[PDB]
Amino acid sequence: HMGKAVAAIVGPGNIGTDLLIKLQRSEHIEVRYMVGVDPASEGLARARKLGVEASAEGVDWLLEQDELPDLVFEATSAKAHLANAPRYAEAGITAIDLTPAAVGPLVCPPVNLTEHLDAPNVNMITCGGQATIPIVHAVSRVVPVAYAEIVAAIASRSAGPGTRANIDEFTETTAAAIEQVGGAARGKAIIILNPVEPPMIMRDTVYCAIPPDADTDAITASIEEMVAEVARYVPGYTLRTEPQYDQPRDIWKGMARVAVFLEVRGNGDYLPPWAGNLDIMTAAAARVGELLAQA
Amino acid sequence: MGKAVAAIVGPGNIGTDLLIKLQRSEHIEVRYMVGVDPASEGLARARKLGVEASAEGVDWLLEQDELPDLVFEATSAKAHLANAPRYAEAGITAIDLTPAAVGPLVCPPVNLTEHLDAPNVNMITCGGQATIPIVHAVSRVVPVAYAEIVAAIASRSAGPGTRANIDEFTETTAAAIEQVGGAARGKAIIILNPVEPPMIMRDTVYCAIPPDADTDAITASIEEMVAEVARYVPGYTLRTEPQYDQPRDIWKGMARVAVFLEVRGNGDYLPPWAGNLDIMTAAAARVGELLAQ
Amino acid sequence: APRVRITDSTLRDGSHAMAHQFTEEQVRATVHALDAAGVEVIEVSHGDGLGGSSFNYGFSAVDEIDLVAAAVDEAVNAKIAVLLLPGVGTVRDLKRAHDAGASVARIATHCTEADVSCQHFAAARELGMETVGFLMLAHRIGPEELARQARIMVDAGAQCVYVVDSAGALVLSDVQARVQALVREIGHEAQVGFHGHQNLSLGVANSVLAYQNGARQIDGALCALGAGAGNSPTEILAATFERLNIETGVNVQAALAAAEEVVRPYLPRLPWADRAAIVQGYAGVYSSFLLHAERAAERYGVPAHEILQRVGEAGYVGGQEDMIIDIAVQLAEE
Amino acid sequence: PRVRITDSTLRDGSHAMAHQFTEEQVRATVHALDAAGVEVIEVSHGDGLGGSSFNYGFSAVDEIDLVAAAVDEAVNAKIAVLLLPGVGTVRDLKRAHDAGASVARIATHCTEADVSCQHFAAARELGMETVGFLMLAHRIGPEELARQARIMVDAGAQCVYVVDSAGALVLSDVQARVQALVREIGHEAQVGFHGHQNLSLGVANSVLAYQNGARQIDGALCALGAGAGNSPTEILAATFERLNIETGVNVQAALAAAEEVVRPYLPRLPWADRAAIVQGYAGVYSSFLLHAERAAERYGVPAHEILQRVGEAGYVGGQEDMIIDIAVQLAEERH
Ligand SMILES: *SCCNC(=O)CCNC(=O)[C@H](O)C(C)(C)COP(=O)(O)OP(=O)(O)OC[C@H]1O[C@@H](n2cnc3c(N)ncnc32)[C@H](O)[C@@H]1OP(=O)(O)O
Ligand SMILES: *SCCNC(=O)CCNC(=O)[C@H](O)C(C)(C)COP(=O)(O)OP(=O)(O)OC[C@H]1O[C@@H](n2cnc3c(N)ncnc32)[C@H](O)[C@@H]1OP(=O)(O)O
Ligand SMILES: [Mg+2]
Ligand SMILES: [Mg+2]
Ligand code: NA
Ligand code: NA
Ligand code: NA
Ligand code: NA
Repeated sequence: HMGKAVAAIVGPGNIGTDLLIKLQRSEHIEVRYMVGVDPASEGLARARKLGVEASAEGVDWLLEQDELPDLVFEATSAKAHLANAPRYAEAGITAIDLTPAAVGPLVCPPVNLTEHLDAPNVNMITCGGQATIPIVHAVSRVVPVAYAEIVAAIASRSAGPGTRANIDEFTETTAAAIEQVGGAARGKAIIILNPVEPPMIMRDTVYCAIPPDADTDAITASIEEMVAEVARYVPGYTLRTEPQYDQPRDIWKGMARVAVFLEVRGNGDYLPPWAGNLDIMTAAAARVGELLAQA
Repeated sequence: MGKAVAAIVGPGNIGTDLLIKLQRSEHIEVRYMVGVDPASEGLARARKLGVEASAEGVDWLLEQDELPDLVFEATSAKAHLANAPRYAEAGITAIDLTPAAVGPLVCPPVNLTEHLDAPNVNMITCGGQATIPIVHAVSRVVPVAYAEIVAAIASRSAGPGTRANIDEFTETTAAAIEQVGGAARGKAIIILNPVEPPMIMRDTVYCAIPPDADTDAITASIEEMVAEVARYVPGYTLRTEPQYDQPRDIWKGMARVAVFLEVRGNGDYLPPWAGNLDIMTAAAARVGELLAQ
Repeated sequence: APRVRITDSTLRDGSHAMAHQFTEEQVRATVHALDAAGVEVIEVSHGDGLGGSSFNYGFSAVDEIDLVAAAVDEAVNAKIAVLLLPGVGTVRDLKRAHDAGASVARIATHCTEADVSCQHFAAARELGMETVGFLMLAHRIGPEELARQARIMVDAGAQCVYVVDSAGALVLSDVQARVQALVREIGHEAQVGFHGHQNLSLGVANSVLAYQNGARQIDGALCALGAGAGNSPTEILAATFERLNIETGVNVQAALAAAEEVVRPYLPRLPWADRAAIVQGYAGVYSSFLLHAERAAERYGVPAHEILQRVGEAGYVGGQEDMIIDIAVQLAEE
Repeated sequence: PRVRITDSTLRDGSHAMAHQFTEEQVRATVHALDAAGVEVIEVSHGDGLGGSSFNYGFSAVDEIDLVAAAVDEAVNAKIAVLLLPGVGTVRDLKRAHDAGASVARIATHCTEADVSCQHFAAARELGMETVGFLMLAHRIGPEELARQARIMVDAGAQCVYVVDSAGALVLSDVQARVQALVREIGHEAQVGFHGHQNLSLGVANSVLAYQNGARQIDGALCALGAGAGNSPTEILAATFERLNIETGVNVQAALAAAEEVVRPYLPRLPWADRAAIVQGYAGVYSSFLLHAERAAERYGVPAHEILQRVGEAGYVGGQEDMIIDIAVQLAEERH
């Protein structure tokens, strides 16, 4: 498929508007509709400035349009997507869900999207999951990983009320996805909010337990390949140093490990570069969109 | 036969306490109390006790028809330096309770017998009177390479002379620990403690002793000496038995004995917490008694 | 004089100094001694709270909740507290500690981030637990800003909010100002606390000054056992408050004996303000970074105090132990 | 206003070392302190000149030889000596002056300033800077303390310290005493503070002393000193710097001196154990600690019980002999 899929974005907030910018750059997605509920929306205004048909009349209005989109990206809330998801399915519009609703399979583009290319609805996991699951998979595709742990450190100003009200859910959903998508036997996820000014560039550290006799050259090569893959949709996704390998310690219950240190700089589309969490989400969603359009 | 006739020169704390002690003496009659200040209180007390008193000084004393056999001086070093030759010229035996130290330093149960014919004897220091008996009690049994005393007195018992001459206490007492106590080397420390009610005087004596010393014999000698001093200072006591310690590495081969005294005054003129002044007057009275005989 | 309640954190903040290697016997012996001395609240968790066992912070040798259960079993009069850091520990972890018998929930956020704790305070109150909020690294913001965050915690259900000197960086009047601002904002409906570290040898004084400005809860640990150069020593707090004729309910001789006879014999080393710990206090570095920096120092062949100086320059917050490794790698390349 | 730190690693620290300092340790410590910018470095037996004794412990090396080595090593620092009337004498002071000491710190019990007249007069004649120490300053109130400080200034003291010999003063206690001295002598002399760590309050007490007008403060590297130790020099340097108060001491250099020069020779870390805390609580002269530990072993009774009884009795500096009497009593009470 060489064509452009017609898309709608539902939820014209921080994520929706950043996604709009990204999709206007995409080779294979044409944004036709930006859909919200508040007439005074900043995202609706930005869409109209950028030639996109915009409405504060919600999903009701979208589903009334003569030419329905091929794809809808939703960046509203869990409850909103739970309400809208069956409407998209009944109208035959493929949905990419950037909320916690998770009606469809959890996907991470360079990891498990291929097995879900025909799904009517896919879910984008969590922002920290998009940053770290690729690394967990890069290790687990080479050696068994009994335990994988991620530490996400984000600028406080990049944590919106949803993030703040639902911190436990980040740790729980991300750990579960480290196991079901990343391929680790057991997962843990930690999130830290740091208010330093100017706002910090997002950091993510990934620790994987690995056999003591693991081929660390092979693990590094795989990590490097994955980092390059992710970098093709998030150019500011970088390794801060070579993967660090350490033999077993009692403080680690006899596990040996690899530690991978990432810095995730946003592209500065709608959001500032310090909003790497939102930026990787929208970059990953756009990539999932492009792969669904191309399949 | 009778009592020796005595004068006391210096009607202050020590002179007046000595007056009271001597008035209950069976060997000495105090006939004269001599000062320089008419408004003095030792002169007034001597008067209340029927002793002839004068503020006209040693000049007046040496003009009297019956000169004393003995004179006890408790004035100052300067004053006894001035007066000592005058007593010697007049043939009056002198017991010096000042730092003048014209005459040999005596401690009654240690070396007085050597000096019974002396025209002038000196009482060392108050701390020396409390501690030199113990140093001698050890050194008469074993060689003592080093002896150190620690005198702790009630602040209220430290008069202006004591306070202005604190270095001299350490110096003179250390020298007498050697020359009278028999230690090869001496050291003396003095501490003033303001606790209320005022503390009873404490003295600790440390002696270096051979590591194979007969400590039973040392203890017996110390106890014997304490009992001898208690005959003239009833409040002089051992707080505990002598304590022996083995050579620390830093003691370079010598062991130690530590002796803990408490010295309670008799409450004559002075309160019992003035054990420093009281041992001085008790020791001087004893020396005077023996000289009188 | 109004009484002060001491919470002992030998078995929580002290977990950092033990690298989370407490045995059940050590926990029981320490709880027994503290309880008998009259200590009213005894905190028992991984150093980084419930759910802290991790590659990032180190794993507890014994299952975390088993140690809490053992503490509850040993305790006669003391309440057992647990620490929870949102982003690390969850409400599910809190429920597991409540099931084990913990009765005090201490919920800690960075000083600027109180609104991430509102779920935890709600859950703790629903479970019938006494609640305490912890505003970590409290030197990083001013009293006014700190008081606004305390108000968020109290509105969420906190019964006390602590000024937490996680870096041992506060000096006397700095503590006064933060405590007074909190008293002014929340004092009519909640208590104010202080938790000090010994990195500049100011924990005990800061605690006294905190009490004198209206704090009614103060933390210590026996033998100072805790992160960095240690915590204000429980036994010194007890002795000092007694000298000040301020009631704590803690028997001073029993607290001294507990420190000397129970805790001291198991210390891996004495809590001590070495160069590395003082750098933490000077530069405002989270105290629990210390043994992680020492480990990286050895692994990368660079000085721990230089790692910590760099961490100080960068402004990292609690839980950011991973940054130590990045810094150590940089330093080794330099 | 600047503060001048005097370091007493090599004097108060002598107590923790049981007076076993070597010339090499003295030289290395002086070298490090001087290079860090420390302006006055105190070197004597812990009990001051003439302190070497059975009562306090004998020096391994003559303190006058240690003073001479410190003077030889020093480039910018003054070498101070401590002298307690009743222990050390003017003759001892003249030996220290001969060896090159240029600061004389004369210490009396807080109620007994008038025994130090000869010593201040002699030090001034010798051209030495003078500092008066009023020991165990928690034992009397601020105004009584100020009267004694006046006696020292009239005798020739250029600074008088509030000395928390027992590590017993708590915060406002220090404020009150420093204020009273500043009011009484501040137009004429400086005021100082010397704190111990028995209640972990030395550093805070030093900050409050400065804030209430003290211009001289003591510390020791690694807290090396009597009891639980002295306010640590390296922490004073760091804390005053945080407070934007000039000390002239380079913080990194002070930290390195403590960690790399002093720490390696420590017999054990300065530490507020039960016995040291009891000293602060009960108001016991800090140098009693190792002597009480020794008596505890010798008599089979706890050091902290010896020290509690000492505090109750009110013994003053220099009364180490009383530790033995108390230990004998405790041993007998067990029978
Ligand atoms: S990268 C970390 C992201 N955080 C999380 O995953 C945690 C959970 N957060 C959420 O669920 C967020 O609401 C998500 C979906 C992640 C969106 O985050 P934003 O930061 O973009 O949130 P905003 O509030 O800025 O934007 C939401 C917009 O959606 C509009 N909206 C709500 N409900 C609807 C319905 N039913 N239909 C259309 N639009 C809807 C909001 O009004 C808002 O848009 P505005 O136009 O800006 O008001
Ligand atoms: S136990 C510790 C004793 N201390 C010392 O040994 C230290 C040095 N002290 C002295 O030299 C004392 O002056 C002595 C000899 C120790 C006397 O001590 P006091 O405490 O008794 O001193 P007072 O001041 O109370 O008494 C001294 C009396 O002597 C009178 N006096 C001075 N000069 C003379 C002469 N030349 N002649 C006759 N009397 C003299 C003083 O006036 C004073 O008597 P008052 O009548 O009370 O004034
Ligand atoms: Mg802490
Ligand atoms: Mg001292
Ligand atoms: Na819904
Ligand atoms: Na996030
Ligand atoms: Na005397
Ligand atoms: Na201050």
